Amino acid sequence: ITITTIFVPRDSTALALGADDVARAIAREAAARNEHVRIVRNGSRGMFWLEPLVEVQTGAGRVAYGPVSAADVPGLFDAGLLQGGEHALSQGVTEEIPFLKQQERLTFARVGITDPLSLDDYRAHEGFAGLERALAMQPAEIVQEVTDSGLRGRGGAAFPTGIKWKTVLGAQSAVKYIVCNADEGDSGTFSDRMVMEDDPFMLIEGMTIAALAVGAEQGYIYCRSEYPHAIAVLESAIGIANAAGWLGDDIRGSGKRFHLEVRKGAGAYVCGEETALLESLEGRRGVVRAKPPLPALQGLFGKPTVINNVISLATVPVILARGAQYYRDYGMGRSRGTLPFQLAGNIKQGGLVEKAFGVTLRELLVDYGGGTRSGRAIRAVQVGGPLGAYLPESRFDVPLDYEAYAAFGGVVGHGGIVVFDETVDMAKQARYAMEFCAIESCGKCTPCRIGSTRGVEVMDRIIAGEQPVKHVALVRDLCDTMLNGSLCAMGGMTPYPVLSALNEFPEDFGLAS
Amino acid sequence: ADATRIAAIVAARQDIPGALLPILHEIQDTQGYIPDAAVPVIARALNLSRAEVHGVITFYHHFRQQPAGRHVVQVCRAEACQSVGAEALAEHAQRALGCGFHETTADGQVTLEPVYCLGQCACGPAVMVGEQLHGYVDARRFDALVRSLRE
Ligand SMILES: Cc1cc2nc3c(=O)[nH]c(=O)nc-3n(C[C@H](O)[C@H](O)[C@H](O)COP(=O)(O)O)c2cc1C
Ligand code: SF4
Ligand code: FES
Ligand SMILES: [K+]
Repeated sequence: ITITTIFVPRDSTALALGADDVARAIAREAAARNEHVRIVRNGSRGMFWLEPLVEVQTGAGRVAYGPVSAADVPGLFDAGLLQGGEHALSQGVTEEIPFLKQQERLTFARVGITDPLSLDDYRAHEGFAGLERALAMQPAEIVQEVTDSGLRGRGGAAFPTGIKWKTVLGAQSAVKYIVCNADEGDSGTFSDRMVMEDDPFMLIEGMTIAALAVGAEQGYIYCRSEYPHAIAVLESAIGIANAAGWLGDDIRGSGKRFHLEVRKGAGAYVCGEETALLESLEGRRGVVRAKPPLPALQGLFGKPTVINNVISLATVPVILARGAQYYRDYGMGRSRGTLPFQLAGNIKQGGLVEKAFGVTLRELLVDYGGGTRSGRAIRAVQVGGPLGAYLPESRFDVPLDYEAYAAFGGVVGHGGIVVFDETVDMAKQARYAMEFCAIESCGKCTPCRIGSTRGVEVMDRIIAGEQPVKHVALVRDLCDTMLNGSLCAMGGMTPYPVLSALNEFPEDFGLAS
Repeated sequence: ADATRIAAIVAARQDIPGALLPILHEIQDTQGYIPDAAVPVIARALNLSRAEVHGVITFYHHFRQQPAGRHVVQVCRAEACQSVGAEALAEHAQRALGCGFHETTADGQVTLEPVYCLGQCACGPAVMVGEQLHGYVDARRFDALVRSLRE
């Protein structure tokens, strides 16, 4: 009795593009032909211009079809879909698609391969090997191994993760916390989303290893309200892991204890900021805390707290499973390891490209993204999210590396890359940066709370062509005001999209070339 | 809103650390909004002031204090969807609906909301309705998805 395994992604981006209808159509079609299939709802390979990307297990490996719509499915069967027959939508052996093959998926190794919620799938691809090794190590040794890897904070401030863990380990306290920052607030980012939706056991393992390293028994995943799929997948994964003894009071019979729960955010971008996040968890308004206490020492409820981004925590298992030196050899300078870069915006082939630091923007734009979606020339690329600077073409050859970007005023951030073609109006981008700040300001700082709105209104005067030379000066003083009087990068980095647009594209503001 | 179930939602959560937002989520998820009458119940079970509790509700854009329409359509307005046309889609959505952002249709079927990134940045312009996602949304597809809502 012949049963063909078929993969249809359940990643929310695949879902947005019809994946469920395709899966039901594949099921209906199989039944109408009296053929037996097993439809696996995998993660997304992260090649979104091919989603929904249907894969078929054949003797040659998994082969792919994409993008598949519900209407295409009877024709897919007719062309021999169940045996990998060729079709207008054929893409071949999935792992051979260069966009995928030419990556260094250390963190994203399973994403798109596995059923996200199958412990069997997870453990058949190194899942929980990192934990098994960490369980046989001293807490300080786990900290040292994360230190030696060169891992840095993938939320974008890139603080050295191991030194942060060492602080929490050394603090003296009966209660300690692992806090996973899943606020992923930046436009152009979806790596955290994909981890939580497509490989949540990896996040769980990473936080459990963090718990072992510092002496925490309770963890929280604060996940933005804009990510309902991540939240439901994570709660299901936590239940499955607890029931199989990967969580709870006797993890794999080791006597180690770790409990995990998801908390839903509520639409405030500034709750991505680590202390505003802690305020939110505690049931308060998300106002940034002052720092006479560093959160690693007095964080959640005043306890020593590890606060890390999804990708930072998601990279701990491979670091434990394969070793610090394996991880550290990737990258360049002090940017060790890899980053899941996210190609977004006006991009022909957008999605997830995990590569060692040192890849240049241009390589990513042309060799992976394929240029713009419109087909027009790229004019500006914002890297690192809404607080990142726009890069012009002349910056596309700087290596993506925390230090080389910071030197010229670029922001690697989380690795999101948002492409704008030549139609972009950079004065309006500047307006939006000010507008976005007025919307999200926690309210503690005057240039952030109200200076932003005044920036909107001076920008309006520029957009309608009123007194451009005068009002641009006003925007620059306002930006200098924000750089000098903001308690966090929301206010302090709003000038970065504004000043780069101003300096690189003055003509959009009515100024001479 | 069901006030008796609001008090049960609250009482089940009253010993959770940082209970306020989970309580607010469960009330909104089951009732549609957080009624004013709920605030003294939340305040008293949490040993918080009514003012404190109101301050948290108003701070967080996710939370609404009056019922929305039958469907909340969220149109992403952030930079990735801007780059593939979120602004034109935003203006078409207002005309096709007859209402601005944070507002509800005259027939009560749709409340129009902005959202700042759905994590669909490679497949924009993105739209979310309830928890149903839509990518590559232009004017025609927007009209179509709104068409599907009413019927
Ligand atoms: C406005 C603002 C928003 C932020 N949003 C996020 C976010 O969405 N996800 C994240 O991981 N870090 C975010 N951060 C950074 C966190 O404050 C902190 O640097 C990070 O979570 C630390 O984890 P890491 O060391 O692993 O990067 C934000 C900071 C600011 C000032
Ligand atoms: S800069 Fe803005 S977000 Fe940051 S603390 Fe000040 S007011 Fe709040
Ligand atoms: S910017 Fe619209 S989905 Fe991310
Ligand atoms: K609103």
